[PDB]
Amino acid sequence: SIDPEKLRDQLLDAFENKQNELKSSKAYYDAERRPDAIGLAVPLDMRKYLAHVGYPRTYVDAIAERQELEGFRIPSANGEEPESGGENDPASELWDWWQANNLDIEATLGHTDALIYGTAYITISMPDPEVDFDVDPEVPLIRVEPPTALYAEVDPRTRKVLYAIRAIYGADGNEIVSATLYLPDTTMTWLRAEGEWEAPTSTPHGLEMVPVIPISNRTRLSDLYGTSEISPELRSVTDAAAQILMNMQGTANLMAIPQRLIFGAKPEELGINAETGQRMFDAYMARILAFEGGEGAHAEQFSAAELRNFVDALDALDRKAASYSGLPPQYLSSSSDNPASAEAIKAAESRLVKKVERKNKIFGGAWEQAMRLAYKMVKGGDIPTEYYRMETVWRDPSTPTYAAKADAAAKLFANGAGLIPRERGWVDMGYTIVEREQMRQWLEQDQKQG
Amino acid sequence: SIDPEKLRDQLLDAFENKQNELKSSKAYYDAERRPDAIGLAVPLDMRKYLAHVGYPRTYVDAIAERQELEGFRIPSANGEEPESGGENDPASELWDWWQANNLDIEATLGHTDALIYGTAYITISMPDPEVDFDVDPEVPLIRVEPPTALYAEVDPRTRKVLYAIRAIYGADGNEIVSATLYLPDTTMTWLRAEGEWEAPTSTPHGLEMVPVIPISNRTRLSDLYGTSEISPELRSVTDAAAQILMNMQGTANLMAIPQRLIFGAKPEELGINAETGQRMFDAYMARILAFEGGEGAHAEQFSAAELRNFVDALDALDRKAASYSGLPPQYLSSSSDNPASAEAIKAAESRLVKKVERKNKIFGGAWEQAMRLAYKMVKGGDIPTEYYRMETVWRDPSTPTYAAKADAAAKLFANGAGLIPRERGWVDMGYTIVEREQMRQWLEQDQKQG
Repeated sequence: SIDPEKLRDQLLDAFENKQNELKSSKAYYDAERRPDAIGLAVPLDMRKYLAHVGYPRTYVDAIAERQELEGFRIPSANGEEPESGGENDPASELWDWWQANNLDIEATLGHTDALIYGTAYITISMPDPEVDFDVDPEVPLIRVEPPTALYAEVDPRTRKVLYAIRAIYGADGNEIVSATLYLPDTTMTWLRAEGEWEAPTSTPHGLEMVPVIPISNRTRLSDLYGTSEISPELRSVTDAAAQILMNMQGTANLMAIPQRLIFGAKPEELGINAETGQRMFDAYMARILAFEGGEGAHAEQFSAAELRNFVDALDALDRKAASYSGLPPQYLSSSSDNPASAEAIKAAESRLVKKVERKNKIFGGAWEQAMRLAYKMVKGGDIPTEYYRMETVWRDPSTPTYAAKADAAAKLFANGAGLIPRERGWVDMGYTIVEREQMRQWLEQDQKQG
Repeated sequence: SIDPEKLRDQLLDAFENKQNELKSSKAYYDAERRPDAIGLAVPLDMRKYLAHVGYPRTYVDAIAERQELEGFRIPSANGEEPESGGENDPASELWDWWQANNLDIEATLGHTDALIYGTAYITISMPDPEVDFDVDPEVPLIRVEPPTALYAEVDPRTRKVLYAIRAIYGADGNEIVSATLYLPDTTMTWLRAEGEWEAPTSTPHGLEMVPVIPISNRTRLSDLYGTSEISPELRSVTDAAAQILMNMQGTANLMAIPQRLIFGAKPEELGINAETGQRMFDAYMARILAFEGGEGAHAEQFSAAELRNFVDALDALDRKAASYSGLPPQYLSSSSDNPASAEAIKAAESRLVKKVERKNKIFGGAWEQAMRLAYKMVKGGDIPTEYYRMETVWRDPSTPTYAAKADAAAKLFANGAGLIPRERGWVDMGYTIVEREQMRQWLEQDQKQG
């Protein structure tokens, strides 16, 4: 119905309006100047010496470091045969496209934008040799694109995308040097700045749906568009701690030392120079100053401020930042304690592990959906019914304690007489789908040795 | 389209514009003087005694020295799919070029500058023996160059380099000795023979793409181009700690001792030499001074400054430097504990280890491109479709704890009756791609000898 020329112009307006929200979350992950971070006690000329607090970056890194996809799996046809070669396992096609795109860089990279901004988009397409030279022509060209360069409109009635715009600025400026529109029928692209456009380079595609899938950091039902992981709790302790670091630093300049005073001595009796208000005197160690009586003069001093009075509040905000984030206490350094044993580690990181397992559960939904669109685009025919029941398989988020699992798996398997089959011991040791498959071949070769 | 003789001068202007930014990040790693590091309480003449803080250098080195590439892995042709054929293969040719170029030396330098500045560049060509180089003429000349010497302009639409300029300076006089331009179908080079350029020498190439690959430190997708590893968190803590060290040192020179005063005594009564304002007295141990003074005459003193008032702020900033960097608390000397089990090491290193594993895939994604362009440079034909699916294999960045792995891999293998094939036990023990092949030969000799 609506003209693509008019859809482009309204979607670029909506995309530009979103950039007023995203600049807020960016300014916590990159420590840009926040008015609320400036410590109030330091005088106006010293306020150029900003302090910065790394809690938001530390929290988003400590999630995104743990997330890694290790395969897909799909229910087999009747007869239950789990894998095959020559005539391939259908899940190994999806992993071939994952490797051929380098999504093992781009997805784990784009998951940080999904945590920072609350959303990021997966774009599905076929390659064409007019644009690029270093992709396999048989493989669907899948990319991840951030909300600072793509926008999509979602129908709250049915949760699908209606249409989306991908809009890219040039030369570190604000010239919108290209824009692309996605529709259920088609996509169009323009190749110069706004008010100066080329003709729309355009193509059809075979889907009933827009080839843009949102990865979204949704935490509940409601929450339809996803929400930033850097929560108001973690923002408010980051801003609070930055003020304490500025006031402590300001105190270390003006006031972490006594101020010495003399009362009753006349400036001309001390020999103060009239033009400058100063008297120089030699100040090597053990000199004794001797003064005239000054009509009952005496010396006294203002106290130093004790900097511990700020540090014993900084250690309280390092208990809050740990408590809100659920990181291990040694990540914030909230105390001088470290896990002594494998069970002490699994205890200490239990919050961060269950946080990451829930992020793997949520972001896995976007990746299986993007793989269904990629199959439906490449293979052209309607989707085989088992692809509606596929699973993403992810690495165990916990720290890789090897020896504690090695003696456990050896006790369970007991040289083949034990409780579990061989390949169960391999997945309990945490070997990936591609490593387990490779070990079936080395094991078959070892069964020929003597 | 554009004249190369004019394109050179446009890119040399853009390169010297970039050099104005890079020196900001360099000043923190080289520990050069910064205005923000100068502690404000120190008197103007005494401010020459700069204190330099090593957190940025400690962080960037602790990341860069944990990385090491150990081979390239390419998926083998279907139906017989080993790690190697006992013969020349895709993994071995790319590793032979890696060794023949000494990239196992020079990539560790390139990864340091890629962390300091946020980028470096990998360049590819065939060697020209007319230059009298000491290199094997059969291998491609693959070599890395820093952003202080090579600059490349990049396409926002598909992220490829359009063109790049390399410029070489003779001395701190900032005169260019040579410039080199890389274009999609040729290189070109000029020498500044006497104040001005000689006529250029071109060299064409068979690639559709510029033979310069940016190895860049992209932490997030909304970084369209790579950013410095020395984050604003670490800059602001490095400068904060330098001000405390300056003020503490000036306090030790001026106030770590009390200042001694006498009031109500005439200078001429004490016998001050009026020409110099001073009086020597014998200051040997236990002698008692006696004064006539009775005009309310008394001794008194200003206190010392407590130097620990600053040290109590130094260790607070060291806990922030540890918290923002994610190094083991040992590296900032900040813990009272020190880990003493192989499990407690895996606990304390965990946030450094998974930060290095994040860099390994981000930099690995650039090294595979340099190897695909090098293959197309040497073999001339378009690349075999398996090379789009290659993986860089990196040595594990954790502290190695050999005995705790030998106790585990031996129990899993159980003299061949156990859970895993022999070569998996070698991969888990951490023997590299090259060491595993050498062991297959020793194992055959041991098996033949009996």
